[PDB]
Amino acid sequence: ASTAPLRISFAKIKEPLEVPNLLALQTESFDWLLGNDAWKARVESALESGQDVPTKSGLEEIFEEISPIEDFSGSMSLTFRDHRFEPPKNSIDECKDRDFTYAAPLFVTAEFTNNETGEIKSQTVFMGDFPLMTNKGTFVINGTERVVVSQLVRSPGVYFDSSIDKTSDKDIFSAKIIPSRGAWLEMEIDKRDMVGVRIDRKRKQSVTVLLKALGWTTEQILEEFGEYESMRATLEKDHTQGQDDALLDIYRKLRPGEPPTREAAQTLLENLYFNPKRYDLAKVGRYKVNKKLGADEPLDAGVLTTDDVIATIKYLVKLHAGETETVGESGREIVVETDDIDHFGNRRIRNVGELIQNQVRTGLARMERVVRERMTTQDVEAITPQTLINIRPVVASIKEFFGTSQLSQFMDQNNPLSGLTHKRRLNALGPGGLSRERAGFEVRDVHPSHYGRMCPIETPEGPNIGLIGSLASYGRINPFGFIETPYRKVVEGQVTDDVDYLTADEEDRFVIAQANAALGDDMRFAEARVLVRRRGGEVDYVPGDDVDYMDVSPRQMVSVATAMIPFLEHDDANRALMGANMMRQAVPLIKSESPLVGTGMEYRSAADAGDVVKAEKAGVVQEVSADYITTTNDDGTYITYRLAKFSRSNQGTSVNQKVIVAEGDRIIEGQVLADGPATENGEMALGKNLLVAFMPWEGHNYEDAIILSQRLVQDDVLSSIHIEEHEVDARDTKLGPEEITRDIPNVSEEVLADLDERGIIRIGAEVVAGDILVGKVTPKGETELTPEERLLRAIFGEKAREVRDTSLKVPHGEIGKVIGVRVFDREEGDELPPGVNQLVRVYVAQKRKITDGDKLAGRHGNKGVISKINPIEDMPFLEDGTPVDIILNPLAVPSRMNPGQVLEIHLGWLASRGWDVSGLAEEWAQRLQVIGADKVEPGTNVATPVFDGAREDELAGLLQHTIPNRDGERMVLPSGKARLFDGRSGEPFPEPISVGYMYILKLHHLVDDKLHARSTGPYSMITQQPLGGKAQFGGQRFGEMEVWALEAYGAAYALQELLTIKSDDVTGRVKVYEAIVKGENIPEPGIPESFKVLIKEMQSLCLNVEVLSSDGMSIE
Amino acid sequence: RQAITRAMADQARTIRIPVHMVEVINKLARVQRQMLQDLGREPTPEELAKELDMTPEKVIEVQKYGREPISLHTPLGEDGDSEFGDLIEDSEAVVPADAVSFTLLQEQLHSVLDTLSEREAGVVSMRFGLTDGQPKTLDEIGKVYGVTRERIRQIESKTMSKLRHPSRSQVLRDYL
Amino acid sequence: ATADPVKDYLKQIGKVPLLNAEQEVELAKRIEAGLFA
Amino acid sequence: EGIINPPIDELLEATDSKYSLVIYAAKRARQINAYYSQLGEGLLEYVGPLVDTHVHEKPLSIALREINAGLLTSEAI
Amino acid sequence: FDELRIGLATADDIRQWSHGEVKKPETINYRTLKPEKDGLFCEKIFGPTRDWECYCGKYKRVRFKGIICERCGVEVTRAKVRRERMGHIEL
Amino acid sequence: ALKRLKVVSAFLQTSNSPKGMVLDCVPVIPPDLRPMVQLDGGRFATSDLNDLYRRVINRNNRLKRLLDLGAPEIIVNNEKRMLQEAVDALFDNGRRGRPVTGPGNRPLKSLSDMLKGKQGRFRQNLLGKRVDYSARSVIVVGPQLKLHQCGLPKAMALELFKPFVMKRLVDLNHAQNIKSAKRMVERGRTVVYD
Ligand SMILES: [Zn+2]
Repeated sequence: ASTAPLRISFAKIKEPLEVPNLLALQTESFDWLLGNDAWKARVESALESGQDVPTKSGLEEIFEEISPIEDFSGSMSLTFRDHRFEPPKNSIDECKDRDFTYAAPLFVTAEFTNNETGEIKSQTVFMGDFPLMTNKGTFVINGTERVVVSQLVRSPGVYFDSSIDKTSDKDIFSAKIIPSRGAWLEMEIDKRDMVGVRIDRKRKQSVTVLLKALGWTTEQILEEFGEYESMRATLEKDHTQGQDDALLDIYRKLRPGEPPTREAAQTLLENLYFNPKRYDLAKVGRYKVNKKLGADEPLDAGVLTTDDVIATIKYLVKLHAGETETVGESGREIVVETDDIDHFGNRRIRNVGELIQNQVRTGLARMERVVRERMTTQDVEAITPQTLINIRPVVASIKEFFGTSQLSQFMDQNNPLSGLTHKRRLNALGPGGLSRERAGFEVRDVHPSHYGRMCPIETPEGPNIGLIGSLASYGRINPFGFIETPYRKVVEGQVTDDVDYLTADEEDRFVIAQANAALGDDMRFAEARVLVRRRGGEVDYVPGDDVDYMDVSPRQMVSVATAMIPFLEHDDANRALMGANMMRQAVPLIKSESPLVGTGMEYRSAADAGDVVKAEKAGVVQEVSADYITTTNDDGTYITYRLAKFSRSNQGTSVNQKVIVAEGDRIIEGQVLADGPATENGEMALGKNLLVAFMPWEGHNYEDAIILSQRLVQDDVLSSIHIEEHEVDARDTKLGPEEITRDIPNVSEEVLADLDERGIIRIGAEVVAGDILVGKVTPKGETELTPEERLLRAIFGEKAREVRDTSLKVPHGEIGKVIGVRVFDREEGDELPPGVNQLVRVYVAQKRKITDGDKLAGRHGNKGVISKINPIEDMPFLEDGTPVDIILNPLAVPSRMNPGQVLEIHLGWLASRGWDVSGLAEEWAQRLQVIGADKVEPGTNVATPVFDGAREDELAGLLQHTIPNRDGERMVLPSGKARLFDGRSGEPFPEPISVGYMYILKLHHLVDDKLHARSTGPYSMITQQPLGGKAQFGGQRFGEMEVWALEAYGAAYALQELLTIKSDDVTGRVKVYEAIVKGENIPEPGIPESFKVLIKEMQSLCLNVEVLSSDGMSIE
Repeated sequence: RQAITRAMADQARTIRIPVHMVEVINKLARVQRQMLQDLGREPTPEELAKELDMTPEKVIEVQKYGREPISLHTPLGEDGDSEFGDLIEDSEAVVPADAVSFTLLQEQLHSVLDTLSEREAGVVSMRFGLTDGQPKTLDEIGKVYGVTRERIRQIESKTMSKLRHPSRSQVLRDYL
Repeated sequence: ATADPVKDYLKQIGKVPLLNAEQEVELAKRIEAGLFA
Repeated sequence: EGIINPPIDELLEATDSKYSLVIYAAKRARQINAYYSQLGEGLLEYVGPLVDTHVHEKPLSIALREINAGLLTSEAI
Repeated sequence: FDELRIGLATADDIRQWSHGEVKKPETINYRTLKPEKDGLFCEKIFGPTRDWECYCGKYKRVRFKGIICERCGVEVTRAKVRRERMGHIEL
Repeated sequence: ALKRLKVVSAFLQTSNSPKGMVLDCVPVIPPDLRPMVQLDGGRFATSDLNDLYRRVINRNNRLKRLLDLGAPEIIVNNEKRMLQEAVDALFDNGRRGRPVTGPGNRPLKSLSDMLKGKQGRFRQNLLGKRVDYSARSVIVVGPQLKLHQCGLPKAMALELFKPFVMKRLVDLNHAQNIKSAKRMVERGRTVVYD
């Protein structure tokens, strides 16, 4: 009811299914991994509801997979029966503040049992801390919020490939079994008119030797395979016969250099595949191989069998022979056809639970090897579960995962939308998967399967284009790791209010309709002709009652970020892609305002994001305050929520949280109490909405730059807080300890004016470049006073003391008011890393206003740098005196092919000035009246779903019927344009101009962070050239193409200076600085240092690289 | 085992640790692992100190001595943005600002000394080694110049006074 | 001569006769005989 | 009062090339800068600016001004 | 700079380049943080770590440069010589 | 025979003898080029050449000890092979079989590897060098400028022209001496901008 603020909806079709919990992907996966009360609760709920679900947890499963250790005598066994957790010792805010990984204890009961002793000894053992996940899907590790992103991988199973070889002039067919963990096997057919096997691609071999090595004899082999001539030819050309002969031959081929041994070869073959540990095919692997090969109920979990290998062989030859339908081996009839790897039925997401489970599995395998070694080197009756197990591997693996991994990525807290879009990404890059180098054309390209499973619009535009994509809005994860999507049920031409979840393979069989298809007054189709899609991504139509499934909501195919854009359908795919990528960089402002025109879904995106603070009880607020808010449920429990205030996010932006609820207002469960960064009344607000007019203006908005009023600078409309945090540590060196003191040496008196007693900058003291934040002094150093220093000290009677200044100073080019300081002391109860006696962190916070050079951008991928901020008067103002808040070049929109922004501007103007439509008897008027969006007051927001937006007819009609804002006249003509009076000249512009309200965002590509200059600064060490980066005064790199261009000019002396004087020559740099300061002419360049580095290096490869002159030896 | 352990101690770590230090570090490491196993928590330094029977200072010393270097030529964090050996600055590089400031100081000081009388400037120069890196004691000056140790002391004192006048102090004050 | 030199080392060990008690005591006997020689 | 203040065409037709113009004006600019930084030796070889000079100036502007006036001449060894 | 002649470096040439022989894998003492003797980073063969400063605490000032102290053998000079001087290993 | 003639004649004409194929003495890079530089925090930075040189020195020492005492042919031959592998890894790590992974996370760098590739010396620190006296920033459009004019923000211009601003400040007596000029420009007073 009161969940969200009122937002007029222009939607035309009702949505049966509601959007799920948008963060389900992480929270449910980790719930399953922990196997805590929540996972089992969902398991029993599904079981009583009849829905399938894995009823075994994640941790307990990996423990159970470890069988009790058996020595060579097999006397002994350890049982890891039951695992349990305890509440974590540190609070979440606590862990964030003192930099502790948010973890909890993990115990398990180890039972020792020996047949020789015939006794059972049970004891509980603690495996280590376990990095736990907070309720908002983040791992607070070392004080930094990480997030583990899913990973796309090729599912284990069998994959058949068809190709054409130009040399052979004939098709070539291959098969590959990709295991979950074990070594890989391939089966190529008719490579050169015979079939052969690749056992890890070790050597050339035939199929007949493999079959003979198995117990299957030649007679039954040809009996089963006498119907295909190719395999008969392979059999007859194979001279070797007998199981022993084939086995010894293959053993010799695989491991040459030793005589063949029957038992050794059989054990090797059993070990490589049939052993359950080395070839542990995941449950998904067997689940899919049984369906593909058609085998009716094979072993639920286990290794490939000889029957499976023969079935794959028969499948391959059936495929090659051209037959398209054949009886499955020990199974029903099945289609035999090549399978494309890129199909989303073959692609599996390794959700966070599975990744952490795999790392725990590796750690436990190391633990198993360690305990086996200990058992082999330990005496009986002195063996206890407490003593034998080493917990170092598990902790050292789960710790080396969350740090130093591609999938455990630093959270980007630019705004709640960026949070969600980081949570839902499916990074195809990672260990054991498609790397950046391995990328091809096929993987990046969209597939017809990516519909409701992976947003095709949004993705990084960098070199990793398409490899990383966001999960669709309605996506859900199959327990095997595939992605499902919801579809409604259709029967006898009547779409029903029932939903089924379809994976990427089940979707193929049925024919799926389109949600946009209209429906009659009755539940039946209004039109016999209806658009449909079917196998292979075909889009052909099928009139009448023939479909069974239709999309439940038209926004199935679009992720959250792309779903936010209004009027998406009118934009090109490229500009919508750029607009989705950009919307994840808008920084929060001082005061946030929800879009006047936007999707109807921003409420859900804001709410399910963890930034917002919502109530867990339905009561009455008793005390509302900026820092905290107290609520009292009717039961009696009192709960106070603490609102974070100006706490630095990961991106150095404020997370100030406002308060919306009054004192005595009633509350409901899940209702919103306090906004987050870039939010308003629980509605997402990534920026402000400005009055935009489209016109070129004196060329200051040339090439897509932007002109905006000084009104925005004046009223702080676009202003953002930025909090930087830099820290210094009082460490002890071999000379002595470091002191944090106000008594810094060789300084003036006034520099240390605002410092505190112990040498810390006070709170609330504005700083600038060079200001002293905390005063630190080196213990001492061997000082050999130079003769000039000696004389000067004697003259002035000053004592140059061994203690040397090393205080922290604000880096160059900075400004801000300090807001907080934190001190941690070794001698105090607080703990610190070794050596560091004290550590001090200071927050410096400024209010960056919108200025020139700042990067601004809208929702539809139209971005530009500010080029000028005219005064309020220079703005071409409207008929009622309102200046336009921003000018944008029209030339962008035709070529950029994103006329959605023009639509948005017109509808924003419409939203700003209300409209009244009653009894007009017009078609659009009837649609508005039935929808309920007829009588709209000025100012209220309006909603246009991403693919059920307002038709242009609606916009035209409402433009005709806008509310008169003043005097009874409408400033915008029916065309949607208005008369603009040039502010500077004063005369009206020759023709009307398009104006309205457009939602702009302030990107994080701020100029202040990009700016960087360098006279002279730090130099590298191994090669004396200047070093790179902004934080270290880094000179820009004069790449190869720069020297090419300079050569093209014929400019040689500039090149000489830019290569020798301006870097890479130690002698010349001091000389040129001295000559410039003294005014003397620049001296002659010498030789560069990198050349001497190279000649020394090629001297150390035993190449006597000698520099010689024409007349004997040269002078250098 | 003797040879393997000895040579593992003497040739495994980049910074050669003496054998007694190797056994001390490995002993404290294994016992610390043990106490982590029993207590299930990170032991406090004092408990470790009393376990090893040595003082906490030795505990910290060996704990810091038992580290390993990190390779410069490692991925710095991005795809290919150089390595860890291309982000840390050196100390031996002569900051050209410092060099030019020092040369200007030398020039100004030499000019100010030239302002003084020849013998006075000379004696102060030898007293502070402005011609040579080794300054000469008062008596040490009274051999090439032919003045008594107390006489050269006296004129050195008068030079110190003269240069301390506000006249020849405005320029040199600003160089510290 | 192959990659992973430890494998070639293991092959270089090859097959050599493991020594039972009397074999090695006799070997040590002739060792001390040669020592006195 | 600008980089383009002495137009280039006269300089090219004076020196018959463009690279020769750059190096020759650079040599002259070096000479005038060395003169301005004499600070008292008064070497007879050095020659000051032939054209009028501002209180603060770049040597190269004066060198190119001299080339434009044409009073200066070059000669290859 | 007229020609960068390059060719096979014989053993005699590598001996000629070397200012000494490296006999140990020692790099730096774990406590004093100074180069060890005759190993890698040795000053007796490569050069002094600090400008004109020898190893043993004997001649330690810019004045008396260009001499070898008989205690540790370090030749006092600028530390930059460590960027030029190179040793060799006899196999 | 053509290729054989090419190489053999190339060796015949050149004065150097072929025996340079088999090196006897291994040069070691100057230490400053393979720095074991101190790091704050008690940690260390080491270049992989240190590891490879340690390996070759260790194996040579062990070979010398094995030769000193009467040792079997098998052990000494395997030791010489170990030395050969170490030298090969030093000059080119990864040119035969698996590379010398060292820590195990990544192959160790070798001499030839520093002289090769995109990150090698030739293409990264001899053709394209970093340069002092430079700057970078976003660009906006300025129409009022003339064709040969570009706008530099105050901070970048002041930082680029530090030596020149110092010289001009001392010459006009705005600053007493050079160090005071440095202090004044760092302060950023109005006269500095003038
Ligand atoms: Zn010495």
